[PDB]
Amino acid sequence: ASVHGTTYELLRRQGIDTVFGNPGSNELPFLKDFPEDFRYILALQEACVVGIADGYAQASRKPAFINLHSAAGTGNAMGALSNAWNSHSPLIVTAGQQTRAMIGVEALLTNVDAANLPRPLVKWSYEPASAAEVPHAMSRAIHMASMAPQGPVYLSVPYDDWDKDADPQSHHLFDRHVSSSVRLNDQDLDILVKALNSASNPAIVLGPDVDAANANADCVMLAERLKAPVWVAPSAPRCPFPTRHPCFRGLMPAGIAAISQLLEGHDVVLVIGAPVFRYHQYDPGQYLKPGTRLISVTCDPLEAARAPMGDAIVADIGAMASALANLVEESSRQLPTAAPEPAKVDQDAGRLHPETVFDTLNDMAPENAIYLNESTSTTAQMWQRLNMRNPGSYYACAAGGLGFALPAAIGVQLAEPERQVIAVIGDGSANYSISALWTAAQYNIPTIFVIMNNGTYGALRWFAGVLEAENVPGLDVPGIDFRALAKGYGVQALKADNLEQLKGSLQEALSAKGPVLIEVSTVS
Amino acid sequence: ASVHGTTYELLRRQGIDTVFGNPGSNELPFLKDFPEDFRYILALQEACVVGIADGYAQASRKPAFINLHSAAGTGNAMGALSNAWNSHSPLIVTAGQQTRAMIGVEALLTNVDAANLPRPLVKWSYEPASAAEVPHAMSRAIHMASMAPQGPVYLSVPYDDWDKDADPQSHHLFDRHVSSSVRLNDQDLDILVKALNSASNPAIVLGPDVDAANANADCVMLAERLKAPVWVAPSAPRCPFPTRHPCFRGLMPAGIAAISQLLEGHDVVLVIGAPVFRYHQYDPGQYLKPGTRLISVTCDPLEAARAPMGDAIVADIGAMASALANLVEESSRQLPTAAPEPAKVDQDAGRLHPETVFDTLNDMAPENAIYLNESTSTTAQMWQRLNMRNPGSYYACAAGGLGFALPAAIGVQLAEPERQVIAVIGDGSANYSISALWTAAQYNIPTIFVIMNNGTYGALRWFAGVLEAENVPGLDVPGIDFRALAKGYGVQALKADNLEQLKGSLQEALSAKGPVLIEVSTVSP
Amino acid sequence: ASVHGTTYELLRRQGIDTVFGNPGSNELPFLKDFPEDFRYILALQEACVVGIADGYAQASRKPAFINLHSAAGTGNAMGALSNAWNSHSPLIVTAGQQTRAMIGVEALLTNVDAANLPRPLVKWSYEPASAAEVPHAMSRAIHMASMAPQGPVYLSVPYDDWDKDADPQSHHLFDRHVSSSVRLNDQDLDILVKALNSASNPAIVLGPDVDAANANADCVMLAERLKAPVWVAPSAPRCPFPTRHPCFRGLMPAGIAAISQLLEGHDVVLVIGAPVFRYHQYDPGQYLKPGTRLISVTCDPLEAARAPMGDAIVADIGAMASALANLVEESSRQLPTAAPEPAKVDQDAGRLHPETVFDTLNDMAPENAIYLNESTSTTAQMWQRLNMRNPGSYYACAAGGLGFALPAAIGVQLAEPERQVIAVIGDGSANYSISALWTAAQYNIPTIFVIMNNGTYGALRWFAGVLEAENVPGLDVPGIDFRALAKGYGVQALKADNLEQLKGSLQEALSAKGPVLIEVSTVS
Ligand SMILES: Cc1ncc(C[n+]2csc(CCOP(=O)(O)OP(=O)(O)O)c2C)c(N)n1
Ligand SMILES: Cc1ncc(C[n+]2csc(CCOP(=O)(O)OP(=O)(O)O)c2C)c(N)n1
Ligand SMILES: Cc1ncc(C[n+]2csc(CCOP(=O)(O)OP(=O)(O)O)c2C)c(N)n1
Ligand SMILES: [Ca+2]
Ligand SMILES: [Ca+2]
Ligand SMILES: [Ca+2]
Ligand SMILES: [Mg+2]
Repeated sequence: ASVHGTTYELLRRQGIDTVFGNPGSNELPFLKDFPEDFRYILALQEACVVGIADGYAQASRKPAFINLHSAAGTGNAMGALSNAWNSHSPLIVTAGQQTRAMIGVEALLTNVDAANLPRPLVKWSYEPASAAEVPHAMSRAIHMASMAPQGPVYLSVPYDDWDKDADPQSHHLFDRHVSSSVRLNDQDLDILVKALNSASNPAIVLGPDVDAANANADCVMLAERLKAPVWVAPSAPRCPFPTRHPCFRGLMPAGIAAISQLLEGHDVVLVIGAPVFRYHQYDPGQYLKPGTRLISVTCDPLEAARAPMGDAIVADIGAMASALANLVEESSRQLPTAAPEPAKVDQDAGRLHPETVFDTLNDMAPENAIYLNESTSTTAQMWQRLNMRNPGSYYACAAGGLGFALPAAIGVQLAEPERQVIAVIGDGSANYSISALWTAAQYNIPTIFVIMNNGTYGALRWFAGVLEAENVPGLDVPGIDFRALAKGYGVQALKADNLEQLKGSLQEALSAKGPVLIEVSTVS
Repeated sequence: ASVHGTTYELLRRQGIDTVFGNPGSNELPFLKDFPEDFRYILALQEACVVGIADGYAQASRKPAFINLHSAAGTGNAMGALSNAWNSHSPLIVTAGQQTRAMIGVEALLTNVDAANLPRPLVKWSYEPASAAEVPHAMSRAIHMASMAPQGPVYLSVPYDDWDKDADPQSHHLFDRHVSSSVRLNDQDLDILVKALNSASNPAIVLGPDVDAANANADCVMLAERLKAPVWVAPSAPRCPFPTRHPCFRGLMPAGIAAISQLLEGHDVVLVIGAPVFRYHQYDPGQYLKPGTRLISVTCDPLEAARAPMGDAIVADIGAMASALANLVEESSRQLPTAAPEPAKVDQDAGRLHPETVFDTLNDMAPENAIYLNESTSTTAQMWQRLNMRNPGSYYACAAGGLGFALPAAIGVQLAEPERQVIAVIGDGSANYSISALWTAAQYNIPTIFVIMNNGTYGALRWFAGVLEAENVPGLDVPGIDFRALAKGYGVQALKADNLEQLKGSLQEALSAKGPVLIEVSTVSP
Repeated sequence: ASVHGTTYELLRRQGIDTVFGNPGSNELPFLKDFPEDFRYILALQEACVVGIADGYAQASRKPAFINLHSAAGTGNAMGALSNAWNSHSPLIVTAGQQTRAMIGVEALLTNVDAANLPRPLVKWSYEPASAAEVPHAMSRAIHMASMAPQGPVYLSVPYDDWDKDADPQSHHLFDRHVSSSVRLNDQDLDILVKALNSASNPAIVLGPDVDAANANADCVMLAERLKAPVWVAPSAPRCPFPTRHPCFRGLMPAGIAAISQLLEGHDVVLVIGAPVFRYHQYDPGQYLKPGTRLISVTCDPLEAARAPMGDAIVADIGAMASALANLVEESSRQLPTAAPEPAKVDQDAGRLHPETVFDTLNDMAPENAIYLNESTSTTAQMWQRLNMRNPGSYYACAAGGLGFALPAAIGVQLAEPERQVIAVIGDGSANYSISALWTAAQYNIPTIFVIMNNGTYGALRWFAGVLEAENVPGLDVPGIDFRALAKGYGVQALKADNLEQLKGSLQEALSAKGPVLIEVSTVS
């Protein structure tokens, strides 16, 4: 059989049946005779390709397969790869290389030093030394992406390899099962469980790997047993806990001092599936107060090594959450009281306050809606105001790289055609991957895009205000017509200048047949 | 003085007065107190930032300075950087890093292993070990970008460094003059000149570094003296020669066999300012036919090393072109035989043949117009049908990475406000960096964008055919309304469905005072 | 406190008390005021420094701390690092950098692009962005080296950092405990155990990570329960099983076809703590023969991904071995019968056959002796003739890089003062790290070095025969006097041109209280 045929067999055997791509000549010999059982999702720029794939992978909890064009295409996607690294997204990124005979002379489209291009943003990066090695290399990519801690990988393939003969011993690859579903040994796990049982005032902090593992329900049981308040770790890329459950306490501020203060008085803090911690703002202070001990369960050795405090256990989040939830004692302590619902903010007939927008989404959106956040200046409000009962309900750019949410929302909606996806996106952020709108239109993926238009890079303006930095250029983005941009790519567009228009647009969008963009006039 | 003050002084003293950027929090400490003698050019996505800066650098023939946001911003620009590497564009790329106190924990926005991120697409990548070193690092970046062979460099700076004290000895950096304007020693140069004078049937091949060096006029004189046919090297990022001058033979096809055939019978082939060669399609054959020797003059040791044939000389293209032009003897040989005229393809009343588009542009555009090309299936015809007689009249993505021409056209037009820029871009290519349109509107940069809309990735459909490849997905791009995209970003838009609308649209565009986009309905392949 | 004092405090708190180094001016600010609770072990060249630390780490089963001089010193050690990578040795490699103020001008002894220098042979490689970060970076280094899969790490430190003020919050690093002692979840472990219980003809293959984990005894119990033959995986850097135990079947040949033939008719092959597989010679064929299924337990995701056949589980070897050993049922099958004793080779009164050397060693050496192998051409014979009953009894260069055995034997002897270390090295290999001898002399480390002098690169000469390769230069190394070399570095030296002198030299050597080298005239 050919490398071509063997590789598609390996993919399908390993559960992959979709290719997210933007095509090129180095990739045609891979894409020719495209298997009918495979689906190809085209996007018009590679940041969009990767972002869609990323949303798909994250929501589906399985690897996604990407096909890019040489160095230029790979390059266009490297911002998106920065997010994917930080979210542990299992992405198999393949790029076409020139024919081996023309690599030496560096003909046009030659990916020079190809494996180094995507570093340091990939778990594994590789170009095979012969055509017959390609299926084995593809097998390595699949598993490296899929093993804890999950993340993106890179495979570069000379386009003349595909038509060559595959090693018949490659059949050994098709059905390999590789597991990293592991948990702490019995002896040490017992020691951990006793420490949890003995805590007089425990707290739990959850990160994105909990939602990726679908460990949310186990985490709920664990919290209910320990009678423990539950926080989301800072700079949250996903939502790992029902936000109206009694133990929930919200999103932790991304600051060193703020967090040690929040945790003051808690004798044991159990962190699951988070870096410790993804701080952001300068907020110097104590990592922890005396009296607080921290214990981290992470799937990522890199996270365990760099935590500035606490003990760490490196293991699968699914396996560990389930074990803990089922082993700890039911504490007789009082179950935490649910946090008070957010207070309504006075809204005039002027421009919308973000608080108003989120309140209104909460009232109108389905219970199983999925939200995406690319409105940096309104994240705190969004966390306080949306009731997210179910797993897989929130995605935001894990590395802070703009250009994630608009394409990722399309990927998520493809992964979950039964759950209404709603992407809330700043006017500044909307532009980075604006062409992804075309894929929603073309593939009939009915994502709803809510553009928060305040004419500025608002978070930046605020920060500038905090540093008392004057004469900063480039903070204002006037003069974009988002309804026209939507029409450009074939997506239905609506506008909302006040709350009542917001209500009507959301009503129309929820019921519309295709994707819908709503441009919302908000206050800076 | 602060690192901030010292850095800005270094920059102005080294001739930089423009920052192309898309700002972020790590860069705020650098952008604050923005000096009145600098201008900032904002663009909405980093591929656009770098593309605009790239066009500006190439047309102005001077380094351009860029400021991006950490890893994500840098990442978003790495396609553009791929082109800049191949074009030898002198781009100084700076990106903000987390405050040093928070790098260890890898706080959000931390550029991990920052210097490795843009490798291998940069001549130099670095993060300084202390705040006081920033100015020195910046100086290294300026000179690494500017020395032959020019190209992009990268510097990562922790945002807390800017307010720190700068080494007082930094002042020695301000007026540093570094030169690589060098040519072959007299002895060996004379041997080269003798070889040219002795050749019975010399041929000249010119690459983009000729136009970068503004050596075009010197190459014209060289070609005339030797009465030599002049090619442009394949996959041309620039135009190094007047395309209707009698020596001009055309753009070489990017094929090994094709090129060796074109050079058949030429005893000495002189290549100047090109890789040998930037082939593309698979065209197996001889690199050179027997009886033909090749001598390459390149500014780039990497090009000299990888050439599969020929002698090479690594030197400044400007200095070598000038010396050779003035040293070689005047041959009494006959000039090359006149090239035929391109056919006027019959045009019905419907969608436009690209040949029609190019013939019309060439009839209506000013003699000093500057074209950009990201209409990939139409390149051959474009080169056959446009008379480009002046230096700096053509730019195309040097690494074949789409998303170059649209922003680059804005930067070129910014660099040359007296010459009308006309960017010819396929409907597929138009999307990669569509948001650059906003920069043209906001700063009122009057670039003309001609979108060739055939509804497909035409060059890919063609290659799929040649390869006889069936059931290739993803080659069609229906359903994009470029007039609405234009409106979206505040750019005037026109539509041209036939020849008469094309003429009328171009006439209005050429008169217009701001940027203008024309969507042209072209024939489908 | 200073970065210096805070860093030594971290070191001691994390169990480190020994520094293996070859000093330089960038390192003097670190080495000054050397704590009284630490010892420094000097060697004269950096490949020796690392080899010795490597032997020490592997034997002690704990990380080893190393301090080298900038780029040149690091560079001299990079062959030693190749071996340490392949053996998963937990080595913390520190190197001094120029003072921060001079790095930009690239003063002499600046380590340029320092973190890239030891790539790709280290798990983590880093230069801190500030002095106050050094302790934290050291903590990262300690934990990245020590987490499964263990391996070498690199940390570069500008020499001016040590006298600067530390971060007061560094104290949170001192007592961090980081575990990767994990095993497969109960449900999937039960499935694995069932497969093993149900197999009709199992086989077990053990690699070096078994010996690293001190899982040998659990593996013995597992083999005994399952009544299964036990191989050692090819290219063995350690001995994971008692070699005269009845299940033991020896070292597998390092070939694809040789291995599938060995495993033919074994329905389930369980591999533990080995790559799958470290083949060497070209020996094309089937990875497995039909009817064999393979299950790999590895501590290393990179091993699991690259196996061309079988299933894998990525987990701690110690935890998994112990679990399986205690869960599997006692098979009714008959316990495998021990391998026949090695036949005595005809030995005349001249130069020694290697077979004769090993029998003599085996007959004279103490039961708890530890051997090291750097005699490539006699590896097979060695495994068959040395009775090794105990764990930690064998070390050979895991990446095949010469220069390991001599210094590593010194490290091992330092780690195991009550066990006699005997290094068997070829006259060719002896030279690569000859100066390590001095360290043994200076610290009175009583290793025994047996040099097998045949005046040629025997393995190469042989290979050349199988390649039918004529006119290969550089295969012969005549004219080396190893006794004078030993004397050169202060080590007592003996000779053995025949069996009789071999016996007497060995008796002397074993009695010796200091190091002893024995030059032995072997055939070929
Ligand atoms: C790819 C990328 N480029 C630049 C930045 C820097 N940055 C972070 S937030 C921000 C402003 C976002 O604007 P908008 O989407 O309007 O959100 P708002 O602040 O207005 O709520 C910018 C420019 C980034 N994080 N990622
Ligand atoms: C960033 C990037 N992505 C993908 C490609 C592969 N590619 C090269 S030409 C081409 C088609 C371009 O189509 P269009 O711009 O419409 O011009 P046409 O081919 O129709 O003349 C594609 C997809 C590329 N060169 N660069
Ligand atoms: C650092 C290094 N250099 C070169 C080699 C290649 N090599 C492997 S074995 C060998 C010869 C070893 O001979 P000797 O140590 O005398 O033992 P013999 O082969 O004679 O049994 C060589 C050169 C290597 N493995 N490592
Ligand atoms: Ca905004
Ligand atoms: Ca097209
Ligand atoms: Ca030998
Ligand atoms: Mg890189």
